[PDB]
Amino acid sequence: NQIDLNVTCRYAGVFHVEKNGRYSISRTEAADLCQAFNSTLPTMDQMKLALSKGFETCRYGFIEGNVVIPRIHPNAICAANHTGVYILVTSNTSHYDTYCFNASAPPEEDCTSVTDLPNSFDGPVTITIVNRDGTRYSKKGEYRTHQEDI
Ligand SMILES: C[C@@H]1CC(C)(C)C[C@H]1NCc1cc[nH]n1
Repeated sequence: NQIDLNVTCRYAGVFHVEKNGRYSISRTEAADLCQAFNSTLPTMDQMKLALSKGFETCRYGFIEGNVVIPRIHPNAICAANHTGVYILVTSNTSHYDTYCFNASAPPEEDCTSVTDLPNSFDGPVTITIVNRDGTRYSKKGEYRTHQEDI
């Protein structure tokens, strides 16, 4: 009973979370996961500001209302060379990574590591936060409030 959550730097409070190294989060699970980080799904305006401060990924993830990839530098294998907040338009499938927004984070780039899931609930799952630099924090808990996601 283990969940790995790989997290990124924050840019204007926005960050990316990938679960178990695969696209595996539903929209309901995404909202619960951001709530466990005392965060919310970013609005499109919050994501655009994060992009302007240096945020980009090569992964689809939920924001409020859409599934997107923020891109600064054109890359053929990330959002097909697009720049800006690329919005996924057509897909058969429902599981992606997520973005989260924490209003208390620094205004610009914050590339310090994340050392807690502060709003996780009591539960039996070993949840490990994994940073890009490999540093980890593990705790026993739960964050899902919908049964279809368990
Ligand atoms: C609860 C917040 C969620 C976060 C934005 C991922 C970080 C955390 N704030 C503490 C902190 C600041 C740098 N590392 N940890």
